[PDB]
Amino acid sequence: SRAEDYEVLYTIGTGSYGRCQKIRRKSDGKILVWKELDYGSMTEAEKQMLVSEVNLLRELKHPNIVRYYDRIIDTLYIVMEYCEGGDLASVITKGTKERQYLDEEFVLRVMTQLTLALKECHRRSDLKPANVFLDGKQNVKLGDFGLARILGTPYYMSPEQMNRMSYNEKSDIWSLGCLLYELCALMPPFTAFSQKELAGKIREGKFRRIPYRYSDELNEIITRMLNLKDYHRPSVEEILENPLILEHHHHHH
Ligand SMILES: CNC(=O)c1c(C)[nH]c(/C=C2\C(=O)Nc3ccc(Cl)cc32)c1C
Repeated sequence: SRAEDYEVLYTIGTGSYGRCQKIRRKSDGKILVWKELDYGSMTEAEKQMLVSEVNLLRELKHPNIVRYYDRIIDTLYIVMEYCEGGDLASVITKGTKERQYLDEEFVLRVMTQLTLALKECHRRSDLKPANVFLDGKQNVKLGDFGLARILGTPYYMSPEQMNRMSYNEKSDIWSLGCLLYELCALMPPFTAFSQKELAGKIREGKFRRIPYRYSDELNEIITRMLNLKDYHRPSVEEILENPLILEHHHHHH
């Protein structure tokens, strides 16, 4: 409701949208974040979209989706859950930098927890590592797609989107496979110097196996999600039935 109820601790990041800050709530010392957005420069036509988007973010309370808390108008402040471990893109960047592949156990947590985020998203009815967040307790959280909207280049561009087919939930499984693959290989499954060259790679359907430190079973599941035919990809339910996925891979709060 009011910005005087929150103590600004520090700036986490910045962008063309505005600023991301870590904040402590005066109520009960709750550590959260806000996105600081200047609307003063925008037209009403863009303001009609933005207001419709802030309220749409109020809908999903889920352990594996970043949680909305509050909105303030002063500048617009969108008050979100704090994710101590930051985003997945930085984890990948750090892996590359330190020459260190991620533990299979971490990859299984991401797979389990994002698949559950997707199960929920699909019930309501762009999975990039930059839009996936980690708390301090091994939990994985999907960023609100509506939040990311208001805030070969694509790589995760499913054959359906490409072949001008309408979107389906199996397209999200494809994007999940690309993310989990990149998490294992520290590179996306398909890469090229042009977008039409990227399209050629994706449609051919071929990629390197994930590093040999990952089990045959993990490799099998990622590979399955990267099938060209949407009907050969596993459903959310089929993914979670996988023997690899255990209680300890789920959220714990
Ligand atoms: C290097 N990045 C960080 O350390 C980092 C940290 C500690 N938190 C974040 C990001 C978020 C964070 O902590 N809460 C969030 C809620 C929504 C969105 Cl879109 C992002 C965040 C980031 C990117």
